[PDB]
Amino acid sequence: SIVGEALEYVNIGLSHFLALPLAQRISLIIIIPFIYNIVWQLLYSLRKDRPPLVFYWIPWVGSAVVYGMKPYEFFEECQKKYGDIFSFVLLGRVMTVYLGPKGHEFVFNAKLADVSAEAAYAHLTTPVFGKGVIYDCPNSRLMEQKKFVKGALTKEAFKSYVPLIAEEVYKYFRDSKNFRLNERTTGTIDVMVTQPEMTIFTASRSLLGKEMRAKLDTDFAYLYSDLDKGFTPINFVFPNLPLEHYRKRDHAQKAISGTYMSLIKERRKNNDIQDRDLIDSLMKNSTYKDGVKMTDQEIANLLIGVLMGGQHTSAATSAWILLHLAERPDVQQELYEEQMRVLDGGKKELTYDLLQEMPLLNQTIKETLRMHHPLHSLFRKVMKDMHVPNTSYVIPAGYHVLVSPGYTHLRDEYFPNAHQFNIHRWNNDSASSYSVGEEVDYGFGAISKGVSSPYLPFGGGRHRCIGEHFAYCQLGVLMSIFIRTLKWHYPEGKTVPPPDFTSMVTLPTGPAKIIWEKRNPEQKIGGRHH
Ligand code: HEM
Ligand SMILES: CC(C)(C)[C@](O)(CCc1ccc(Cl)cc1)Cn1cncn1
Repeated sequence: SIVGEALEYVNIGLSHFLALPLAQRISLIIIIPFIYNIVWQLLYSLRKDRPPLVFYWIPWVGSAVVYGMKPYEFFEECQKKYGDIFSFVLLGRVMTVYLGPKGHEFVFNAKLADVSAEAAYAHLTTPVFGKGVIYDCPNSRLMEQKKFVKGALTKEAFKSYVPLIAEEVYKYFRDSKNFRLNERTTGTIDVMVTQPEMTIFTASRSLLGKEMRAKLDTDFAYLYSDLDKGFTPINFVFPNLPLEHYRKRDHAQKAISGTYMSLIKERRKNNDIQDRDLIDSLMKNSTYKDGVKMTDQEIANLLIGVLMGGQHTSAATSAWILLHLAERPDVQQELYEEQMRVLDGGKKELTYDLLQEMPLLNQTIKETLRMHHPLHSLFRKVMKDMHVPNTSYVIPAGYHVLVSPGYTHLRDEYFPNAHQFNIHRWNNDSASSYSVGEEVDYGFGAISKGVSSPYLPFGGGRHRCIGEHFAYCQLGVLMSIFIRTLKWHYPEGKTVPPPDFTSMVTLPTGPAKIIWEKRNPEQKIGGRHH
């Protein structure tokens, strides 16, 4: 009755393990975790309190490749096999996806104690934006940061932003190599070159002021290119690697925030604090409710985050608008007629109020944002075990939840013919969004309490967008002028490109080219240029 004889051979076996040839040990350090991975999934599948987990061969990596390249196609397949709730492994993390409006509710309206946005996001935003703001702070501070920024995002602010944005668009048609409307009546542009440039010029001039705008006319502009380099999700896998690239990022953040603090410290020194910018605004209004004031460094880091977030979502969207309208001359024609009616043949100057009377223009943005949500996935880290109601499921702390209103945007059940671009699906519903009923305030204004709308381009709950009206104002001025000034179409055989999902935002796969021509070949844009 000796099991001792077996316990010796355990020890013996361990000793022989340490004496295998390296060719068999390396092999083992590969085969052991691979074998163990597969048996763990097999066993995991039996738990009834866990959503189905998507099968994967490579440990740690998980479904990263397929998710990273075609997330919506990944979601549709998983949805057919497993339904609306499923998990998948992603570079070391377990992601629990909840699709559809009930997913929007589950994730966007999760209790503050259940999930953390900053725990999912901080490890990219912080190196790009700087410390102490956005996701490098507790949620309550973020809530008030959004409140501060919203104080420069009023109707009265938009009324003064409109002519500023319009002047920038005209200067851009006049001076940019991509246009030069005074010298060329037709031409070809890559919209992934023009829109990011037009977006930074207009957003700077209005949110940052003329000083910062003027900086863009110099080599300073390169720093923004550098800073944006660090805003690619190789940095979620690798937040800090001691290579180059990471260093222009860090350098840019320091140099750009330095430029903002310089301006800030000079205004306060010269008593020059008015009501022009987001900068004036945060200088007058950045004291938290417990009495602590934001530092000049935190104010500048917040400016970087706000400008950069708004940079990428808006430029991607005007790119898609131009790309969809280029094969839809009927929509351009219709948008033009609206321009002629609202602006009295173009003899009325565009104002923020006149923008609100251009429903087809706004529906075109609304529709573009339906087909091309610039953020295909929003994440939280689960902080406390979460029960999914009317199910047996429990999402344990340490998991991540993934919500994807952009996927619902593309479902026929909610938007008939969802892959067809049609601005008329929004007739007499041209509002950028609308609180479908009751409201709640998390610290930056009252917003819809329910988040079950299948159309959720600006998310919802405490992390909801506050840039929506600014985006519509900027995209609206932009497109109003494009429409009244140019017609445009594709080179022969070209069509709307597929999205490049691997980036920060769901940009079109470049180069995405369109051919423009002046509606009025003789029209000249005034003002001086080199
Ligand atoms: C077409 C344009 C835009 C779209 C579709 C969009 C979308 C979104 C979404 C979906 C969220 C929620 C993120 C989450 O739940 O994890 C969000 C948050 C936010 N956005 Fe936007 N956005 C746009 C433009 C802008 C602009 C122009 C700005 C700044 C001027 C901006 C600033 C912000 C800020 C400060 C938050 C809050 C983040 C948080 O509370 O965690 N967005 N946006
Ligand atoms: C830059 C911020 C504001 C923090 C951000 O929320 C970053 C959040 C975020 C960025 C990238 C991916 Cl893949 C997922 C989430 C983006 N944004 C939202 N509206 C406009 N930009």
